[PDB]
Amino acid sequence: QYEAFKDMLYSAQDQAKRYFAKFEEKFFQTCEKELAKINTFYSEKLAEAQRRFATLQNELQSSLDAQKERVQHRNIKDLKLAFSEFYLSLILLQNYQNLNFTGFRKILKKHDKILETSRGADWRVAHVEVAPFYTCKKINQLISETEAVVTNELEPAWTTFRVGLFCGIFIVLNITLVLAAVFKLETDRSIWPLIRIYRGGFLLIEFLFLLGINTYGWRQAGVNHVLIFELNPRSNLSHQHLFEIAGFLGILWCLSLLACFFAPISVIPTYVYPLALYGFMVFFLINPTKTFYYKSRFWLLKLLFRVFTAPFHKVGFADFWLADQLNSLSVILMDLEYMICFYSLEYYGVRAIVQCIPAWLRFIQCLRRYRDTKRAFPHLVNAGKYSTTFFMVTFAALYSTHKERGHSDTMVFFYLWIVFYIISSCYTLIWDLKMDWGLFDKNAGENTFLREEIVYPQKAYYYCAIIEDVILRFAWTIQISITSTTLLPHSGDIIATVFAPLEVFRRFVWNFFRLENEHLNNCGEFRA
Amino acid sequence: QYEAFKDMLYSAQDQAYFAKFEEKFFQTCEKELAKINTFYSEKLAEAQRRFATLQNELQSSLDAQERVQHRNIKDLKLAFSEFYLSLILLQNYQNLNFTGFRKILKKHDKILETSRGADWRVAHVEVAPFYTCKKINQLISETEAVVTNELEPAPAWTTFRVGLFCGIFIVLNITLVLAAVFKLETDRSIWPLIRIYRGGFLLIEFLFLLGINTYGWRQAGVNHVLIFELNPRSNLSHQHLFEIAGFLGILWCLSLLACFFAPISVIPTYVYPLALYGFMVFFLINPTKTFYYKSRFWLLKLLFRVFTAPFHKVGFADFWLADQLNSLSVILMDLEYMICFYSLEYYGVRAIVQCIPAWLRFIQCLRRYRDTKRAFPHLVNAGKYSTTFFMVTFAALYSTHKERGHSDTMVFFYLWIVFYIISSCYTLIWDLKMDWGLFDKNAGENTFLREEIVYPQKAYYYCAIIEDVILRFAWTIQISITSTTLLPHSGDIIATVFAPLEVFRRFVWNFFRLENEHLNNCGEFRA
Repeated sequence: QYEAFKDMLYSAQDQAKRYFAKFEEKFFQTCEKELAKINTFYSEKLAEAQRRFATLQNELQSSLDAQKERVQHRNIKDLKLAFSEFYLSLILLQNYQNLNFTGFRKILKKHDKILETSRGADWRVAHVEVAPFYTCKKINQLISETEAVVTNELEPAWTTFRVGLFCGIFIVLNITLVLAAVFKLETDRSIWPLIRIYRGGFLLIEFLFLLGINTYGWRQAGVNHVLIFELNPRSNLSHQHLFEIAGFLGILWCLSLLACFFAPISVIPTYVYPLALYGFMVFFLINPTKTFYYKSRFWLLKLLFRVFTAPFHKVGFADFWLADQLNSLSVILMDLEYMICFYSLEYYGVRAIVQCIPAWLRFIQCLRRYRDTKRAFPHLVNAGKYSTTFFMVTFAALYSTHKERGHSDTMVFFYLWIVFYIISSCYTLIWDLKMDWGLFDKNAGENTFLREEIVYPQKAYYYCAIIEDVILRFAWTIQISITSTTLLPHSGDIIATVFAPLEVFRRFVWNFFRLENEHLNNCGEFRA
Repeated sequence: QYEAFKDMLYSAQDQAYFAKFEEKFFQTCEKELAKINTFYSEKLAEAQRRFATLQNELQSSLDAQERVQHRNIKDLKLAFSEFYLSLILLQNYQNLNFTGFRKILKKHDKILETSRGADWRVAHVEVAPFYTCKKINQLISETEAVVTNELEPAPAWTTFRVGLFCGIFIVLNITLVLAAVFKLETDRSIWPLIRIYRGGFLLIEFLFLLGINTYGWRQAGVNHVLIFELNPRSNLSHQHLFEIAGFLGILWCLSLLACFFAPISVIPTYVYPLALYGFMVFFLINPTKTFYYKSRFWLLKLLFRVFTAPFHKVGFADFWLADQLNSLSVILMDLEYMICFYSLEYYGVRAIVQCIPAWLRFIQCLRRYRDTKRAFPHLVNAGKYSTTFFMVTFAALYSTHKERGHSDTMVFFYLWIVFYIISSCYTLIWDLKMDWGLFDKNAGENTFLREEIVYPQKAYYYCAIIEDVILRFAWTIQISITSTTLLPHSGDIIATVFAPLEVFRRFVWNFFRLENEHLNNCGEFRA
């Protein structure tokens, strides 16, 4: 009785220590009574489902044994419907469990807000979270069993229109960019090596686009990203939303660049359009209003705030995901730093530290994880894996310094860098192929060099992904070292650019496989 | 028990006598019909009792109209919400069982190769109370109205295509505007060529507006599908018209941009419009079975029928397309100008080719008179459309005599002006009285409207009326001048800026005429 709970809370508030205290026992007693009712009704129906499952399975087994004609054919059709309706019941009970749990959580939160007390959350954790109706996973077990048995034995418009709009405008504007740059760029001076470094928000845009594709892939394959990301099922962000938002940012970026090449109103200088774009982006993200996906924007901002101060807060799954995401999205941070730099002016070493900061964040997050769980494995291995990049980049910078300046110790540091370009790459590759993806499983015979259970349709996906990741991991390390400007005056600003999109591509594939593994296996002990 | 009847039929076929089985089959059919009829009635009676109770509770709650009252309103909202669901379930029960009797009985006919199943359906099922009883719909409507007053699908892929084409089209239009404004360093005779090739653009604008017509018709309640008799089960939703229009738009914009810019020099400037007008017809005339082969084939058949109207019977679709082509004469003039110019680079047959849609429509009306023999409202209509003939002829004669300078130019000017006014008046009154049905005597509350009204706000009628009044004058003057009286340079611009306005006029005219044809049978095309 959620609504009547709310009515009681409002009546107590309006009818207002002894008064509040006496009211406190009453609602808890009401909460206890409702909890028992839900617990009882849950247990009875759950028991009924188990009996029905047994009866259906025996009937299915008996029908199959005779099969191993018309009377049999009708029975199979009858059985399929019986499991179909039965499957619906399990979902209903499965939904039943969530709604009551949500109501308890939400209503007890309101009592806390109204009475400005923490007793509600305490009662929730003491009673509701431990209640059999919530702690009983047999509903999921039954659902999975029914799905497997059936599969084996028996067998918004406006948003989409907006997505189409933005995608079409983006493609046409992109063709416009290509034509203009090829033809209407009558500037032989140092113009490429500036816009070429404004390849910032572009990487962000394509990253969002690939993220939308990731969402679609997880949805279609079956991996439920909503549970692992601790997102509520009632406000899920379909891949269409990511697509439209990516298209919108793309339109903004492309209008900015196109204006930059051409000559809009002369009163406006050419060096403000990138500033306008990047200011509009940040304002849109930090829009304090309640429009334009305020829920999702607030959630993302809270995630970022937690992530950038990882050592203090507990590490959730989203924390780890965003940290690894930013790990490959370092070039964006480097570009932002360079932005600030030459605008303030137009290795003092800030380059390297800003480049490696994502690695620092992930490493310290892993340290916090280890401190909280207090188990060396696998956390210490991650600490080493993410500190190797620190060591590699610092050695790269020092080698650059000595080689340019002239010190004969340059060779030693060259050797150091080349070894840390392998002893680092190898750890990354082996980890992504063994734990984050879980492949090379001993207990996998039919799937060859895969895991025992597979979700995605064709194994060719896994086989090609392995080799592409192998070839591109070394590219990540070499590119991140190069961006530390070893010397590479002019051939480096181009290779880093042409590889950053490849980095995001690798992150796209890695997202697929990491979430697949987590959905099937635990690897990272983040649940339970 | 549909599956049971199917099994009985299959067993009878396999065990094949038939006369005895037919008696058993129909007897079982009757028993099920009685069961369905009885269950429907008691549920319907229960629903009627529930509605009165809830309505009584709502009225009592409304009459007293704090927390107690607020609680009741929420409960009543829920009570009506669940109550509404019950009617839908009962409505579906009615729909499903009737379908089952219909689909089972046809199987009985097919399997036994007899027509007795359809006869039994008509005799028993189609007269059963559970089917004829419309009280379910009345209760549904009453509940909807009560809730709203007192208490308060296109495929994804096609929608995405519509969005993509719309975005590309808007960007291309922006690009053309900027290019013409800035990068047009040609002060020679270029405007009076692309301007007069403002053709297929008019067709695309018409298609876009027609998609809007489809959307509005579907939303209002007017069923364009029945009155167009276009494969009732099938349908071309407004999304499809939108996407096809967007595709033609992308083609048109690309062609004009190429003409403005300088693509590969080997290809000359004068061929891109040829390419566009060839591609459009090829897509329209494609023999293959893709890219809307059904709809394109239907449109081709309609065009062939209408262009040879005097031989064929006149259905509504012929009428509608003839009236559409009446307004879209500018495209025909543009096509004629294109053919003549490409052949050469008042013979002024342009006048004929301009009036020929009127010839089509007028002879079609005559056919509608020879097959029904009732003059009004046809002969009058024939005169309406022959006014176009006479007006254009007088305009051409006046042009010729002004060029020659005979001492009769002023008198012919006066005569052509008088005939202009009379033709405009007659077409206006015809549009306002018959094609729309407004100024109905039996309409008191609706003021100068028809007795019933479909569209939500009368304001749209009250405005479109004056829009038509002011724009019919424009159509007549545009067609008159388009006969190039003298108007050396001041004419080709007004015709161009008015042709889209003509399409807009025809758009609103389509709204109103189909709205009228639904309610009334002013166009005697049914029954």
